[PDB]
Amino acid sequence: KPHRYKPGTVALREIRRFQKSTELLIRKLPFQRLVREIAQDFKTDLRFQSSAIGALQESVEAYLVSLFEDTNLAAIHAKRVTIQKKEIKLARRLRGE
Amino acid sequence: ARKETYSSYIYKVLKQTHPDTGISQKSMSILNSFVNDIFERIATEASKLAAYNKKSTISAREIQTAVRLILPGELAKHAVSEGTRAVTKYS
Amino acid sequence: SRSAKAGLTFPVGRVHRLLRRGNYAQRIGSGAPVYLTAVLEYLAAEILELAGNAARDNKKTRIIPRHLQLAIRNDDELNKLLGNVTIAQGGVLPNIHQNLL
Amino acid sequence: RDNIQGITKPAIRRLARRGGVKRISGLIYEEVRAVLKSFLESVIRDSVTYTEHAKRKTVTSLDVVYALKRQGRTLYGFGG
DNA sequence: ACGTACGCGCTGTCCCCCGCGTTTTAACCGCCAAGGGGATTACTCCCTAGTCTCCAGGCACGTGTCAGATATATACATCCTGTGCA
DNA sequence: TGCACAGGATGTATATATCTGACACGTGCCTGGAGACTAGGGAGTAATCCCCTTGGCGGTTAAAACGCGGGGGACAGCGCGTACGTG
Repeated sequence: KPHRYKPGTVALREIRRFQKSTELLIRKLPFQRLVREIAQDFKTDLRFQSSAIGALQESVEAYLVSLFEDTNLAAIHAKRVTIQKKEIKLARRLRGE
Repeated sequence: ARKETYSSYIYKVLKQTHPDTGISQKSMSILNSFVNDIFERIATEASKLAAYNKKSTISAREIQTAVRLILPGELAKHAVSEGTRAVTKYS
Repeated sequence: SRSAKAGLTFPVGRVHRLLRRGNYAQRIGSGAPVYLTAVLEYLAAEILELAGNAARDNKKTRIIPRHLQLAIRNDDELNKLLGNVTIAQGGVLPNIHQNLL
Repeated sequence: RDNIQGITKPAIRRLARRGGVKRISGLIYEEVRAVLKSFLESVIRDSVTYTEHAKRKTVTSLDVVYALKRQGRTLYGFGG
């Protein structure tokens, strides 16, 4: 007799788990090589401090959280629980972008 | 080298309001960014409002109408009342 | 100083000199830094008492940025005053939708 | 070479859990990855602008905070 | 790898706002001429603060000291083993 | 021969000395606090004139308001399967 959860249970406790945590969900090294990758073709041989990387990752994380909340309400307006690409284009375009 | 912050003033108003709860350093930096931002808000609104009246003098009138225009009526009402109370008590 | 005789905490000379060297106008009045320290002292006292009670709610004697985040976002005038301000290490509000339940 | 794929799919799933999303489709990671790809250019380009104006070879926290100052975002915390 | 259940396609329903004809009202004009107060321009004092100046002092910085977390003796405390017995 | 017993060989929470970290207190050089001279920018006033009103009759027109027919499109019910939930 295996013990399995029904679909829709672990997402709620993942919301309860991650919504109580203030930690960053993106690792430092792929964001480091990504920031250096975008910084490669703009100005060659640049340097980055130990600071000012968790600021970009922090504003990217919180701005993406607010974008997922507005897109989540946009998917709520469509009377379903799934997020779609047209919800991201709708909630992205209606914010003035 | 020297730097300027509002640590002792926020600690003193902290001792005036609730002298039990302490403040972390990061939230003190957030409050420093808050006062440093609203200083540029009322200062810039006083500069543009002084530029609109074709005058080169910034007085407490520009700070009064500037606070009355950039804030909601509760914060501008009590800030205008306490500000005029401190200014008229000062003079 | 003139802050103690007027009932102020923030200094008047630093704000007056900052308004002098801040390139705002040619003439600067004497009651404008007193008014500015009054408004900044009342607002900073408001954030200190709201973040102080927000720290009193979670039974902690230290103010984390989450207490200031909930203290600002839970107030209507602070959310209307600062709607674009991003607070680091403050988290979000526990907003759970009804239709997802 | 292709550091845009360093952001994992469970990372976007956890960021969807932070936003209150229950079920996630397939193109959400690609669309969110594209929005992040435009966002890092949109901030990082101004960072190279202020770094080039500042006559410096190293980007500081004041460059990022002052870079987000003119865009109305006003990022507090580090380097305020 | 399994799985199951909600997005999606399809079908029946019904109802609500568009198209158009008929009713009702808002506004411009003629009469019949009058003033009115508020920003504008010009003029005229008057006095608050820029500027220069010197005297004082106070908050960033260095150090003292306890709060909290940490690693380790220690006085028993439970299996194991000789070990003597009925 | 089956059996209880006295002491050792390992554990284990318990109490004690020790290691960071942050609050609290004692200074002194770049800040403020304050006194006096200048003066031009701010407070006050004298016409002014100029577009902006004051109150309401009628006649007529173009715009606003009402009313019904119904057609097509919003909307409920329901089966499918594959696409993400869960392990």
